[PDB]
Amino acid sequence: ATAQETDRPRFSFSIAAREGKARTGTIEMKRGVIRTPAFMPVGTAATVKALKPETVRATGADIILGNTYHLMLRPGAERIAKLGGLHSFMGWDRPILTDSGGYQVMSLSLTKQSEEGVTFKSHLDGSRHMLSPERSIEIQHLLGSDIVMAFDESTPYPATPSRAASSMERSMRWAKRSRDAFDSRKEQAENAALFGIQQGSVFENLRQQSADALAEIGFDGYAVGGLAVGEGQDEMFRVLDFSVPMLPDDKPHYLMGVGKPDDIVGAVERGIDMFDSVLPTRSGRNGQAFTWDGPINIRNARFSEDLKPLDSECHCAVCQKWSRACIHALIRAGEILGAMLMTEHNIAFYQQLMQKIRDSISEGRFSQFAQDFRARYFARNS
Amino acid sequence: ATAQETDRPRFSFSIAAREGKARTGTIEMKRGVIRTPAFMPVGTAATVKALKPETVRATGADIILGNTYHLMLRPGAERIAKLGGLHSFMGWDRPILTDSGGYQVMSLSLTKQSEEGVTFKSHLDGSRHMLSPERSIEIQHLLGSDIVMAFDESTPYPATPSRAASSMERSMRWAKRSRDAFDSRKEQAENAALFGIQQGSVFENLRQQSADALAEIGFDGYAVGGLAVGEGQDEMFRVLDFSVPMLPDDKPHYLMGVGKPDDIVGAVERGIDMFDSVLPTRSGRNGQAFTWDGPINIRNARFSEDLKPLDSECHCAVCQKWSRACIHALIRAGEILGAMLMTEHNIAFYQQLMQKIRDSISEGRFSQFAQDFRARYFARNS
Ligand SMILES: [Zn+2]
Ligand SMILES: [Zn+2]
Repeated sequence: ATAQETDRPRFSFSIAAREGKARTGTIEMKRGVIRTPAFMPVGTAATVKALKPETVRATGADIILGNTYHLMLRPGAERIAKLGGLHSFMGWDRPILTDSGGYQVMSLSLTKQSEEGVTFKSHLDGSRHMLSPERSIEIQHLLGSDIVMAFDESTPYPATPSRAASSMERSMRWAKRSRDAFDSRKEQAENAALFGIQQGSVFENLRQQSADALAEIGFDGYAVGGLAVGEGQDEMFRVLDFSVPMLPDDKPHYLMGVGKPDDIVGAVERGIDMFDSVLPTRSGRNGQAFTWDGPINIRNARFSEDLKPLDSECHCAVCQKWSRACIHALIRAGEILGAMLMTEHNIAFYQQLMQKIRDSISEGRFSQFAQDFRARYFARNS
Repeated sequence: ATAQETDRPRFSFSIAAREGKARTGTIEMKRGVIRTPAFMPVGTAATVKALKPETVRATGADIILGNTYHLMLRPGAERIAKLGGLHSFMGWDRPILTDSGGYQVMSLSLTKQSEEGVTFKSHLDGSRHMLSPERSIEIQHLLGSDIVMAFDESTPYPATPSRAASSMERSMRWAKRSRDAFDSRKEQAENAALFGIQQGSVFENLRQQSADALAEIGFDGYAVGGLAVGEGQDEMFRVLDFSVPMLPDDKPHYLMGVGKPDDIVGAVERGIDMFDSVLPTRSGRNGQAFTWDGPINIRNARFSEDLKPLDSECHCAVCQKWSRACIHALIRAGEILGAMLMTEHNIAFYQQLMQKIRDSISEGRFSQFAQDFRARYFARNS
């Protein structure tokens, strides 16, 4: 029997190779295989400005992220389910990870907050919505996503040691509630996976408390929450240094909302397996391209006659055809094609970064790759 | 009082300067002034592939052409009138010339033909339509066009001396009928103009017979028909040599469906004041650009790194920004913007040709311009 004819497991994480704290391997799921370390582009509605799903796939993405908060405001979770689920809605038939909605409640919406959950006003039309461990898992079930995030409590940066601890403890009680809600639905529990989220801010003892609590409940994967919220890379790396080793070794480790290319490399050096970020898309819409020599602003006059591709080594479809000069022309003209090409290149560049990370770990030369990568990225000889 | 506040005449042709048989001047109409010699781009439906009317105007066009045959098949003349007329339909508030429909009947449609008129089947849906001097003028009235073409009979190329003569005589009887139908409608006769069409193929005596007949009826302008239908430039110029002097000197002379840039220059040398052609649009959609060094095929590999504009001297909006290299990229990608840019440039190049013709006649150096133009256009040092 071929691989195509073979039964696919619900969730199987295998580690193929290690170098220090870094790992490379695969997550097998029913909708496909995810190569790790993995970068997940953030999915959106299919507007004139969004890439086609076949384009996103061709950049190398194995899985994309859906924002539960935005999908529950428009067109709503029940509507997405009636349309066949999020995979049908987005035209993406591979795995999808959904966040819980809890972060955007804090950052974008808030009527009531308690141990029960939260009620909040749409930032769009003032309507009231409710989220809780139970409602968040139910909505992610309606979306049909493959990896479900537990609902937790975010504490804004920077947080009092007092605020850090009470928020982490509530998040751990909410993590058990998320577990039980997920397990209550046979359709979800047999076909999807559930990740828990470690909290504790910068405090090693709180982080250990959270890790032990999550490990006692048991999850398919573990995210490190509370980072990439304003703390700077130095602090972020310091927290990762002691937080990641606390999580179960044989499950994936997910750093949510990270990030810049150098953030990703250093986080993999510290044991992270999964990443998401809007940065390649946001940068692409704003005329900024990622390259191995650092970011470039394509509107700069120096690019108007530059016949080289955006990046000298990138093998994305954009760089195999389009010059800096012509992408500069399109962006300066306000032509949507310009932003589309930048965005495709940026997402593909992120995937090629992940592939170089995976390859170098497999070959036992990742520590040297990370050194070579930083020297060149920060030299900015673009 | 300013020019903007002053009464505009129905149709006033003034000749400002002459060099040999060539003339430059103006046609004043109620919807604006037409600089002559004039090139009229052919207008179409507002599809994703059509230029915006403000873009067509900005290329220098003072008047555009509407194809009566196509407009009467879709959406139909009565529909265009209900929508406010052709100017409202097309978003073009300056003068419009409509042809009679008779040429496309021959070339595209034919159920019945007699001295009465013709009945024919749509090449689209088989429906039956009728045209005659009277019906053609009525339809052009429904369209609201500013310059109306008499309905004549085309004889396909090459035509027997027998066919040439009977067709010209019928066309002259149909020219009187067109005159009387036009004059029957106060709204049309007070606000629009009517052109007659000389026929006679290559036979000088037939052409003189036609000219005398048209001059006896009396028209606001006179077209030279029966050319640009396969005869080649040598023959075309030979016929123009004796045909144009037969027409009234103090009225505009219109060569329908011409043509290539060198055709236009030589026809102005022979006394033609007005031109139309689909060539700038057809070429633009097919990846061909007109330049002072001859046409170029932008898909050619030699243009992939050429940072020069399409033409070295053209001051159209495309050439003030876009390189050959980037228009090559767009065309090779099948991006509609590529064809749009080529088409805008081609129409603007035609207008800049007409402006150089007008300027050189005014300065008494048109004969030298025509010599300089041919030497460079045919050398093809692009
Ligand atoms: Zn690229
Ligand atoms: Zn141009």
